[PDB]
Amino acid sequence: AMDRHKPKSISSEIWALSETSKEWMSNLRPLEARIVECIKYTVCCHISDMHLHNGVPRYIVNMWTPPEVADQEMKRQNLIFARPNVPDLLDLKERKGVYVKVYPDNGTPTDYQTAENEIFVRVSLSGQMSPITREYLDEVQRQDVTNFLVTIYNESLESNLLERMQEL
Repeated sequence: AMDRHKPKSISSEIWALSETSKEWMSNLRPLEARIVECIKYTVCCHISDMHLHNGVPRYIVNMWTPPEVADQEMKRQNLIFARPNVPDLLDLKERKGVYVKVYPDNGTPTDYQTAENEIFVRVSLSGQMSPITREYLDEVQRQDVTNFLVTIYNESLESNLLERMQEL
């Protein structure tokens, strides 16, 4: 139904997959929230894309999977966490749970305390990365994530979309 509103920079399949999520639907600004949620997903895909550890994908992406499935994954890997929300990714190399946060943001996100087995990737819409994020992500990951963010940021400046997302 909202298809006319999909940014060019979001893939059709990610946009379609986002219909399985009630999160953006619960927001008072649902289109803006849906775009941000798709940005978050896309960032998870760039972090994980073709990155291997011991010959197989380094990461398990839990975002947009059922929490009971993510729990199966966490139990099978013995990577267990105690937040209400499950990590967005499991990093099987570092043995960490990864949470991704997107800041509609002129500015660089600030790092705040996490548990020892957690990493919080914190990125702005304008392509900025928190200090802990920049250190955690490798050069290829930083490039892939930032090039995507800058692409959608620059698309959003061509309409009222960036301003609207800043109104989240």
